[PDB]
Amino acid sequence: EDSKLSIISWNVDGLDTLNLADRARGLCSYLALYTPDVVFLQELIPAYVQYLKKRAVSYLFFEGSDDGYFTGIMLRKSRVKFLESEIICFPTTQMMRNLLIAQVTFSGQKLYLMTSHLESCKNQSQERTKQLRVVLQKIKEAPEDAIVIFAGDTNLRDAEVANVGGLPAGVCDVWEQLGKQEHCRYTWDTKANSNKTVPYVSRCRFDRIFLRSAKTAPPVTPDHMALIGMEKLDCGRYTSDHWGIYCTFNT
Amino acid sequence: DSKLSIISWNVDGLDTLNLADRARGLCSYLALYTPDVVFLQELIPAYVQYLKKRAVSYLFFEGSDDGYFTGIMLRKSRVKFLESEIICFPTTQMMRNLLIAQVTFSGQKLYLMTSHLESCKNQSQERTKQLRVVLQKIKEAPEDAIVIFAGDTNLRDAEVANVGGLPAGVCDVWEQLGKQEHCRYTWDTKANSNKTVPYVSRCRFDRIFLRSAKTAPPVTPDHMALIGMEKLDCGRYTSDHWGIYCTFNT
DNA sequence: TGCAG
Ligand SMILES: [Mg+2]
Repeated sequence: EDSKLSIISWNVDGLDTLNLADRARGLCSYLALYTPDVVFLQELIPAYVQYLKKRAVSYLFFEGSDDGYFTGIMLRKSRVKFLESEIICFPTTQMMRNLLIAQVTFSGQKLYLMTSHLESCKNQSQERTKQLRVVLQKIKEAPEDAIVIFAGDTNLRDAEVANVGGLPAGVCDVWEQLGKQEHCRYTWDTKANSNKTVPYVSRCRFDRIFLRSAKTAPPVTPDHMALIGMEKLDCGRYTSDHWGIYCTFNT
Repeated sequence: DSKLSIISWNVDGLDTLNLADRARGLCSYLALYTPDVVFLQELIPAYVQYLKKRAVSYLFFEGSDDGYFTGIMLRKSRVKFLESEIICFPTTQMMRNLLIAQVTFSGQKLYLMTSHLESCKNQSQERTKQLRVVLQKIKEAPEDAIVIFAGDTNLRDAEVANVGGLPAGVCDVWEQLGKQEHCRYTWDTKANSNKTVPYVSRCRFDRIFLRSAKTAPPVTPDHMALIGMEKLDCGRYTSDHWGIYCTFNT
């Protein structure tokens, strides 16, 4: 339906150079299939984002850096009006992580769109938790008339959100709100996804979407979510070692 | 014993306190473990001078001729040498490089490699550029060789994930052996008092990467232990690092 | 040549 917002969030694994060009074409095929209004990307590198800017011309692009690897937000120009953007630094990151924000108008409503790729690996629980607190604070404090959508690769694992006292009042995790469905829970699954070779099997819900409605208007609900990218491409590999999330909202 | 054995150890040659007593310590380990290959980091000329005098069962290759540098020792009775080379790391600020010795071990070609990757927490950028060079050389090594890289990589787990992980066919031996808790940390300021610091840091800097030969059945690691975790007569440890002893099913 | 849980 028309006023329904659609998004894709995906860590595209730009740090994996193997078949990277073919995999960027694969990403583009999913974007053409799903025509999302907003795309939140992690682990872009300059060659990858240059390619997307050549192909996905119906989108406006914002990046979290100009070199190394970084996040991106793409906004569908026919659907989403860009207002302003900013980058918030993570003071103690060892991995150049940060918080990229874009404020936009959509369906007569202000949206505050955010993405990050939180500090990586089990052993970085402490720094990752520090960054999570910064993200949740920015969600809470965002302009009262805006719907806030954070979507990114949080690297979060069991009990790390519980250990900060859970999500604050007014903020939900979309996968939780849609019923905690096993069918679309794990976004990183090394048994199912053969892109990285690993000594031990694991399944984690690293990619997450957090939603806050406007404080001054009726709340909106998520509609549906699905994991995407579970097809192999012509080159015999998946688009990424992560599955993407496609999600719609009742805006 | 058909099993190949190695020791890898950063000897901390930049710490000159009790250096002769500590080299004697290392030699005691070599006499006990009689490894087929020793991969050493942070040798200095005084140190390697001592080792060459004592460890007469070994053929020595050194990664430089002054300052501090790496070395590979080959047990002459077990390993036949073929050729060696040094790959330069163009943007190192610490004279780091990749030292490679190709050898045969009862007829099976081994491609032996060591490096001391750029030091310090804040050098992740140059360290990971060097790691990429290492992993590329392991991937491209001759199909008929078993590859063993062992060195002081100064790596943090995320730095490896952040280059895309280890390439297919390449494993980290400690991971492959089950991520065992008591042979995990190789630089541990709580357990090792040679460095006087007021904080606790426990790091897995010393690592071994293994690739099989296509021309032979796959190689698995057999057993690993951390060594050097006892004080010498002088009241210091052999190094601020623990050494790694490891065997392979070859 | 500054952890992990
Ligand atoms: Mg040192």
